[PDB]
Amino acid sequence: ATQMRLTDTNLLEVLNSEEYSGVLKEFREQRYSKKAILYTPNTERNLVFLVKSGRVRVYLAYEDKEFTLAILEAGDIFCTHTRAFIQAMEDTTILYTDIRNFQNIVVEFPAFSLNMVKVLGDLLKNSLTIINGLVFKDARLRLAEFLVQAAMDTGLKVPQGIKLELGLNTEEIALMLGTTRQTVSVLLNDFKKMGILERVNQRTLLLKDLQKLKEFSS
Amino acid sequence: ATQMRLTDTNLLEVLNSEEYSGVLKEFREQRYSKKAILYTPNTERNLVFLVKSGRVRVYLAYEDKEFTLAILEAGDIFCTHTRAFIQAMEDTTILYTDIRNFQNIVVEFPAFSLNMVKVLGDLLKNSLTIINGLVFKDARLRLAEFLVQAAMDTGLKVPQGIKLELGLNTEEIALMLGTTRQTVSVLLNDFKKMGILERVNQRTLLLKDLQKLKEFSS
Ligand code: HEM
Ligand code: HEM
Repeated sequence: ATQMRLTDTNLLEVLNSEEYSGVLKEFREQRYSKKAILYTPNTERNLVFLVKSGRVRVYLAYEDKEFTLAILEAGDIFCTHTRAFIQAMEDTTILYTDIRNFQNIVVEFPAFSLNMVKVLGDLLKNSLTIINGLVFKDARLRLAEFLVQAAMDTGLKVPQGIKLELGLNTEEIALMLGTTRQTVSVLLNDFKKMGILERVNQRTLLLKDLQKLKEFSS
Repeated sequence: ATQMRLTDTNLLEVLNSEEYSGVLKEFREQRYSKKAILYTPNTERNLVFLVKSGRVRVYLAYEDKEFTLAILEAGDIFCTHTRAFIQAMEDTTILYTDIRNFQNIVVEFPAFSLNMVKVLGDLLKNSLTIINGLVFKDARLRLAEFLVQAAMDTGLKVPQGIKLELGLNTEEIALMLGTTRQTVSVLLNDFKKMGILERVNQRTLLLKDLQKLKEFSS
């Protein structure tokens, strides 16, 4: 149950119905091994593709860092006409078609725009997090370090993850880290939206993805 | 006008058609005065709305500055469950419904998701430009001031713009501005994406919006 979805049925199931038979015809199949770069930004051949199996990372690449924009799973649509790089996170099979062909089927077969909405919403979600993370780069680093440090020092193992009884509210965390209550508030909300953590009570957080948070502390 | 569109017809027009009977009455109307804040990030009520008339700015707000993500115009869909502020740029009338009602609408009436794709694409395009702008803040400013100077020195008026001769290729410009070749190209392509210019080759640019470019030199 990927949270950006507007429908409960996977697009691959829909495409393999007989009401959608003939749309499949216009797609070709390509395989990619783990870590293979599928596409560099704005490729010469404008393609719309569908992930058939595996996981694909859509990302902005710079010299010293990369920002993940989205992770495409089975049934997710994307294209080659963005400023993003596209990499296979695991052994991957895609189905692809020329853009001129997809123009027709997106207006005719409703299930496609529904998935695009889900994928573009996810990309925008991660983009806003990235922008917040750049505006508050230093505060974010300090907060993530504070939390990972607390997790290792006093974190408690629970079935959902690591419970952090910080004994500090957001105001007090901001004081500890030399930022504002408002900034820590934005950043914690962002960590929640990333599925990194949940709020247990005023002074307690549940760290559900420590390993991921360890990437923001570097 | 936006090139993100997958249709030529306005959602407000489609909402008047027979096939869409009953949909309109699922929305209520609210008027907003010029400069009024419609919604703060993630308001108590989770709503989907359509701009009936006026123009609405979607933006990120920090204590120092704001980043505009999109201008929504008549016929555009947005929601109240994002981390952005939403402000009326002029006297505005919106049509709003609870998200739980919109769930049924978006699945059965295809025009809504097509408009969402256009809107989300425009927000994402603006978002990626913002990200690049933050990562390369210094280099961006120095490039903009170079291009404004080059316009003053070499600029020849042509229909729809100003032809610039830089006298330098991308590597040489990079050396001059104390940056990498890769950063110059990325920022030049972003200026293209913003409608500021076209790249004829490494040495020649067509400037379509000098005024907007002077905003990056400030
Ligand atoms: C019907 C087929 C499609 C058409 C005709 C189309 C057309 C376009 C056009 C003309 C642009 C540039 C608009 C501008 O100048 O602002 C664009 C950008 C973009 N499109 Fe598509 N597109 C299609 C399918 C898709 C799909 C399947 C996706 C992925 C879900 C997608 C995602 C994007 C994104 C993220 C951008 C902005 C890229 C950037 O700023 O680097 N599009 N599209
Ligand atoms: C019935 C229709 C809708 C449903 C079921 C829905 C559902 C959701 C859910 C569950 C999330 C949070 C995803 C997560 O947990 O990561 C979300 C986020 C988001 N949605 Fe929607 N939504 C709908 C309509 C819309 C509309 C109309 C728009 C605007 C065109 C939109 C744009 C966004 C954006 C930009 C986010 C990310 C917000 C942020 O990160 O600040 N959604 N949606």
